[PDB]
Amino acid sequence: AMKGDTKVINYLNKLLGNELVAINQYFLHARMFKNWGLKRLNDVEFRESIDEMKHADRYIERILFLEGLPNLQDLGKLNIGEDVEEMLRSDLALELDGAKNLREAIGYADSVRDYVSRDMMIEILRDEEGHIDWLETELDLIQKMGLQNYLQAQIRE
Amino acid sequence: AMKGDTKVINYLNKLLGNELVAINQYFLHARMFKNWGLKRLNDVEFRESIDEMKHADRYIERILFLEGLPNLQDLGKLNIGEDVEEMLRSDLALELDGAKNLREAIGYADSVRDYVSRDMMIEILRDEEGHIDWLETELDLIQKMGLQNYLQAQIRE
Repeated sequence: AMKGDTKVINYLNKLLGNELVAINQYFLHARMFKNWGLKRLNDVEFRESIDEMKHADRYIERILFLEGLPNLQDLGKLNIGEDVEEMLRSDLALELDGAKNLREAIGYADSVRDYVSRDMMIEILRDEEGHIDWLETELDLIQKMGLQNYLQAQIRE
Repeated sequence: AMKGDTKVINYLNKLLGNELVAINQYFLHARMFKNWGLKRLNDVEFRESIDEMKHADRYIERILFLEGLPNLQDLGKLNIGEDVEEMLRSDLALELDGAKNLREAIGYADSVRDYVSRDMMIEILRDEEGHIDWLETELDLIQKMGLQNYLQAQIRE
């Protein structure tokens, strides 16, 4: 029960939009990875899709508590990618943009004394930094090994 | 193991796009309905979101069997709606457009002898016609009763 800040609700709606795109893209990627027998990549991206659902659930709760409603910006084109490196690099691009939006919203919420929205978003950001770190590390390995040597190292004994 | 028809894969990718939008929109709607204490509407839309996930899983399997990859058209703006009638009417709009695309793809797949893709899509269409019928029936009741009388009839004894 409270009427929240207009711009904070706007940020929460932009962020919930990001979650929906990420849930969609990790879903598709996970399934492609499983098809190619890349078990680890499927397991982690499927796991992080669950994190993203949780984030979207938190955003929706908060928007509704602030007496707003879910209302979304255009969610755009998903750049799925055609090979494993392109897939991961496109996930990293979403995550980096999403983290930038989240830091902007944290700063703003903090500035106008919406500390509960701020703190929710801080917890979500810690999760997103984990999502970024995984992707960066895997893409670093693809650079060091070469893509095909990297894919071969995914094959289980 | 087979290289499928280019246009059939294109249809499967357009249809998988529709599933992703529908999964997103039913997700958000379900949560809004639950917040307003509309248990039946939440339960059914949450249930149909599961059907849509299954449809997207079938599309992805088939695209990958046909040696294609998931590759998506712009998924656009979700028109969430601001009241229950607008929400349902926007779901109906997605469903009607999605069914039109599916009948087009069925006709095409049939015409070029891709009977396995055709038959998969026929099963999905039967599900979509059930999704349409629910929405139509509820919107008919909102017209007959008036929205507020309809919402009041959702309140459980």
